[PDB]
Amino acid sequence: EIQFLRTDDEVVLQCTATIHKEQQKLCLAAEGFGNRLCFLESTSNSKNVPPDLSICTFVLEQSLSVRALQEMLGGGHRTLLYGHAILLRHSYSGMYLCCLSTSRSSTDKLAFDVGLQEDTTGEACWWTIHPASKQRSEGEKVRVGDDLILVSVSSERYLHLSYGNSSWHVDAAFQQTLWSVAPISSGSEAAQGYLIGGDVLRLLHGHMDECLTVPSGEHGEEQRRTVHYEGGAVSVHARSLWRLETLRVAWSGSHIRWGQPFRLRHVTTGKYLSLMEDKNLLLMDKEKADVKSTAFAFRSSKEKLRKEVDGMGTSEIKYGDSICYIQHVDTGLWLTYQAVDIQRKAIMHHEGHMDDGLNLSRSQHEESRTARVIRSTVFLFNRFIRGLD
Amino acid sequence: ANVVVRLLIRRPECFGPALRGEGGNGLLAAMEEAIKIAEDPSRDGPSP
Amino acid sequence: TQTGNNTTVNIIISTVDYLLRVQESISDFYWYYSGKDIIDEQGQRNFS
Amino acid sequence: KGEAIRIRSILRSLGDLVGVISIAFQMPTIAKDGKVVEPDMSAGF
Amino acid sequence: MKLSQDSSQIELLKELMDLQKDMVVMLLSMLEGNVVNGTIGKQMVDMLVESSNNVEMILKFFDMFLKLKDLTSSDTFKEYDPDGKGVISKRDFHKA
Repeated sequence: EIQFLRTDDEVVLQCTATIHKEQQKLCLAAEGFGNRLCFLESTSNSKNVPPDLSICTFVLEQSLSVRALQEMLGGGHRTLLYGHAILLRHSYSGMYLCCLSTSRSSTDKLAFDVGLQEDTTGEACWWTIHPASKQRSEGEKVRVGDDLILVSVSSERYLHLSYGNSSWHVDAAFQQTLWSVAPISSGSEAAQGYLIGGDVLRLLHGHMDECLTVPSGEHGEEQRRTVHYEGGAVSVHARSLWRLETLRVAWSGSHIRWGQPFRLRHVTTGKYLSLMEDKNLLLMDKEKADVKSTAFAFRSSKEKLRKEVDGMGTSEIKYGDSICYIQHVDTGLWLTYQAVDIQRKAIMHHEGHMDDGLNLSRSQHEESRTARVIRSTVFLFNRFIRGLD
Repeated sequence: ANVVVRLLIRRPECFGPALRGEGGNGLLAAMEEAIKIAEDPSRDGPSP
Repeated sequence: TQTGNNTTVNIIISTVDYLLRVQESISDFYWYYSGKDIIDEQGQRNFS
Repeated sequence: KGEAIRIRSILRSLGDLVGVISIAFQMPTIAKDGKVVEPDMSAGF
Repeated sequence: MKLSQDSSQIELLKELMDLQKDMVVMLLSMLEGNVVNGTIGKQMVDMLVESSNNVEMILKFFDMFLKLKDLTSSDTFKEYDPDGKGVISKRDFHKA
């Protein structure tokens, strides 16, 4: 019943460290657009601030042996083995996570930083996994939930969580650091038009081709969080697309069950969907998000009528063909619209309109890669111009 | 040489009496400290 | 099993572990020698 | 072409190690001596 | 693959094939009275599909009628022979 890591699997690295007599668990969030460096995401707290899984996801490429060095002188779904040279790639971008001749960081006079690049050239383009304690040897298959130690093939340095300015940083050094993995998603199963958690998708209507539309920044001074409705060119473009994040870290990129509580985040402005006490949405910011405020569930039917998931074989929900209704997990209110005398205000009614069905539209692979590209580009652009202004 | 340097570099053992943080081995300060504490005074700090 | 004995030792698992060790050693020797072309006499004796 | 590049880079990374020419330049001996004998040294570089 | 190209090393090849025969005998001895829906057979077939490439490499090179293949080299070698002592050249062997 045990599971073994294979090639082309989506994994995430967690580290545990001691500070102020309490236990902080962090994930390795790598950004490769505004900067080439890497930082740590504070995923230790989850009932206060939800972490982001868009940048901490990592997908394997191949499992090479240390003695299998071609130096320019894959059968398929290969298993992972201890003491093997593993390629660490990035999920949303083509950045290949490996060490280089970087010496920009001199906080400890001995530790280096690891960068991101597209070219898989030179010798420093692989990592080797090693067992933590003396219970696993080299040669056996790596199970799920065990501890792995990562060391570069050129610097011979481990991922050390050194303190530079009483903050969190990632440094390549010699201090042993415990690292773990989590099976976010598998490679054996594909999308094939079925719902996959963590993706980016749109919410359309039945026949009127109508969807949510956050306005532009013409009134962002005070009423930025206000939302409205628009149809036509917005539906065919990427304005009504959101990325859903599961609360749990393990198996986040799996099938989403009915009634699963999660939150919706805007991929253009960068805000979380939430409901306030005055029957108004007002969205939610990253620094002041709340689990109770940001909690949404997918209801199979309008009428009210096992928790851990490890096998994705249900596929009960389908893109487009399946019709689902959005409902809160605590208040139980339903999304409703009022035909005012084509912008409409979102008001959470109690009974809910019967003719208010929601259709799930997913950006296909022809445009979804483009979709992650544009959302990353606009995020970096707006953040950098705000920082400059 | 390979195994000797790997073992020596695997753990930091050279204490640094003038640097900060992990590692040490700062010649630019330790050599000056040695030549200012050994030339005029004796092997001890307080010495005629 | 060693039913009559108070402490049980599995010879089978030890033999399997030794087989795994010698298989790994032979595979590592092959991976080292994959770059060469001619067989040395010492290589012949070790292989035998 | 003999894998020594990695170990050479590692040794170079241990810059303070690059800037040891100034360390080699100094001459902290002071021969002292002079006219009235003054033999033997005990704390000479 | 490596020992087949070489010609001056025969004892090493003999020892390798002896080890191969012992290994396959040992594998065969595992299945003696297994049930039809037995776990031993399932584990064996899971092992076999893991090393699919190696088994493809060894099995599909067993049918060359010579050079560690099925003993059937005399299909056309005996058809063309001046005396039958097997002292023929290599060009007729290549065209055979």
